[PDB]
Amino acid sequence: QPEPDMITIFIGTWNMGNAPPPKKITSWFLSKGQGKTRDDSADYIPHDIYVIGTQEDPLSEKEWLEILKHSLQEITSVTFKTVAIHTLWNIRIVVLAKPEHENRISHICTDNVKTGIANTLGNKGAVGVSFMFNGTSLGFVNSHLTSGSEKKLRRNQNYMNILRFLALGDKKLSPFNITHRFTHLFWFGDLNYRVDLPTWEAETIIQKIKQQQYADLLSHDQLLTERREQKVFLHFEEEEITFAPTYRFERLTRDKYAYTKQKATGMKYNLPSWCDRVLWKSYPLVHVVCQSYGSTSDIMTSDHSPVFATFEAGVTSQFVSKNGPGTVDSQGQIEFLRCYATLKTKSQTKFYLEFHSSCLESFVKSQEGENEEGSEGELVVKFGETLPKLKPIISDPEYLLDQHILISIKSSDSDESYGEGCIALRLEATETQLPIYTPLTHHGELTGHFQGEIKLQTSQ
Ligand SMILES: COc1ccc(Br)cc1CNC(C)=O
Repeated sequence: QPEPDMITIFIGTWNMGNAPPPKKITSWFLSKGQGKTRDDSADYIPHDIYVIGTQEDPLSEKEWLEILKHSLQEITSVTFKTVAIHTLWNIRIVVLAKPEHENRISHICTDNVKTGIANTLGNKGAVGVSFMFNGTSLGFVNSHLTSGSEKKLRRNQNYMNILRFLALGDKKLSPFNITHRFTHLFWFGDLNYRVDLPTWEAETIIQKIKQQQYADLLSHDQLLTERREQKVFLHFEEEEITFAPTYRFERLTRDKYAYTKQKATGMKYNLPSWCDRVLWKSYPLVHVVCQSYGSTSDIMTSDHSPVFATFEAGVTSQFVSKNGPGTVDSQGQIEFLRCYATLKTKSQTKFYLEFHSSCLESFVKSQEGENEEGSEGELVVKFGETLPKLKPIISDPEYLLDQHILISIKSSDSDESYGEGCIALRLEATETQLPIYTPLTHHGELTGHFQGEIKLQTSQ
């Protein structure tokens, strides 16, 4: 029975509006409704992994597991195994997998982050799950961010708190937050970004939605504008939105947007918005293709419509050679030549690099680089040809060309990371000096760049 080199992943996000679901929710798991939908011919084909994020979920974990498992069994005739479930208040994540994957899955982690302080601590935050699927690390974040059209900055703050403090994945990757720990990271939920148009335009917006003309609304979507200005979700992807705004509907129909201010809304307008979103970030040159992104039309118990996204995702096998794991393979080496870090920092410490990768027995610390002044004010840290030669556990190019090296640049004075990035080993050539590049981030914000050349030796 061969190990897969691809799997499909279903991501669901649904703000349930503290109401039980209707008896049938299969349209959600089938990616049927509005937007980029799944072909009817695929309906019986199970996804490998289903990840369900809910917000304002009134159900017990047991109640929801029973509905989800029975839904998937009805669709697929497959009884799914529960990988993980984690709830913070009314924010929940469920991970289900086909039974054939039970022994491919390991290192399961769950965590949550509560956002805000005093007033603003009590119902918003995020839950997450990570695990290994054979040689591939998968991370999943369901976040319910701050509501309200005039709080996009708070939402951006909530995002940074979640990515700093959510403790998922390999704890040995100590300089790296969740935006660097996974082959594939899926971040979804009620992110609560709004269409930023005047309140007086509510009926105009509704008109536009009825005509399925979203262009003039998407050009005011706060998540798209904030992402374009690098204020939030830097280096994440989102599929094009081709479905109607998923909020705020009158319950028990989809015919009406309920946008007017009410005591129940704290006298706030809720203009139709794409509150409910799925984004991802995968390591460079790893296969990931969005195959659906849309909303259901027939699940009407909430003032939100469910959102689905599906993905093809490249995975690798758990590789064993004569040598590694448990030793190095002297026929492999990774050389970093003529490298330099360009940092935005104004500080004047020396810096060193750490190289982290599952292709190494353990992380490698470099010598300190040489600081120079860049022409436009910047710090340039030169490493020359001084960088340690990295000794991979396995030299087989079928393994090594699929790997990645995480890089942290750290202050010698404080040992704190000033920037984190990732370099793919999926090179055009071996035994050949080739350009490499990564942006560097810290707390998910751009702090600089790392570039130079690499020379990869494999056994072939
Ligand atoms: C090692 O642990 C697991 C491996 C595979 C699957 Br599938 C699920 C688990 C644990 N999850 C639960 C609910 O026991």
